[PDB]
Amino acid sequence: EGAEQVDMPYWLYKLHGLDREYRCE
Amino acid sequence: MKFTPSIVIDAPQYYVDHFNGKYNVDKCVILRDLQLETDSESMPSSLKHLTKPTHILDLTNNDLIMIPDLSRRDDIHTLLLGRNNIVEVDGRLLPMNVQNLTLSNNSIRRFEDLQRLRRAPRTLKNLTLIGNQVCHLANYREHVLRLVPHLETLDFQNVTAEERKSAMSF
RNA sequence: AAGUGUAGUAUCUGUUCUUUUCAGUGUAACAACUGAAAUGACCUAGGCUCAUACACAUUUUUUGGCAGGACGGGAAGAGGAGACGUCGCGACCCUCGCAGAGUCGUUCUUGACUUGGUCGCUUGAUGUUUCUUCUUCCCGUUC
Repeated sequence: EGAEQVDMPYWLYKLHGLDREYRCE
Repeated sequence: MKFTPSIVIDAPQYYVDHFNGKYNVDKCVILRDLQLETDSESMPSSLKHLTKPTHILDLTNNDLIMIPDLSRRDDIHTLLLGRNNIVEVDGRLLPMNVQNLTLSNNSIRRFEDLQRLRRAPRTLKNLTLIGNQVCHLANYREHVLRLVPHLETLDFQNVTAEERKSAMSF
């Protein structure tokens, strides 16, 4: 329908070490 | 609000107790071929999507004014019309083999309004009008008997030849 | 008047960047690198979740089978009616009440064991089975 022819700190949180899975028991 | 096929497709459809068959009518409102109860049916219509498989029609507790607009239904034997406001009956009803009609608690006023019931050929055996103003009018029973002798049981009372003859006398 | 080479350093700027996992290397842990790849369904981030020979030889299906006009009621008047059954309208009648029924073991619900009938129709409805329509009036459909 309508195919007519014409005519955020991603590496920064890894670098800083955040957004990495961890747990306190 | 209106009785439309979209409603025809999906009511609680099952078999009567009596094993009478049917397929009911409820997308959001009024029903057919089983339990046409309590959804404010103004005018009967769109019976065609019933497409015939129904023995019974429990119209009770709607706001029906008259009984017309019946497509040809060979299978329909019983109509349970109770608790509506039926003022009049169509006349060319003639759904062949309509054996039972339940007009209980409606608003049919005149004897003459009952006339169209005579059209029911020899099938309308059971008719119940109890709960209507017409019942109070004089010689109501005898006039129903002389008008529609096809009835075998009226108001759950059985006709009897005695009042048949009295109906003939008047 | 300007000017070279060896090693090495710092600092801009440009540019790159995850669809999700798993396992290995690697790392202080990361990072980074190396390999593969689920698809489907359901419930309110989550899942002890799930899945990838015969039917023709006696009891059944290959057989004992074949032979203004018309219509439709209901009534009247003139020249459809007997059995024999089987299920209904009424009732002067019968009868008089909550429970497939009746008992027990164990537990909050199951396993065992026993064993309308009658009279009318005052013109109710129906399949054997033998014999021998017209006219008039009313009410519906069709043209």
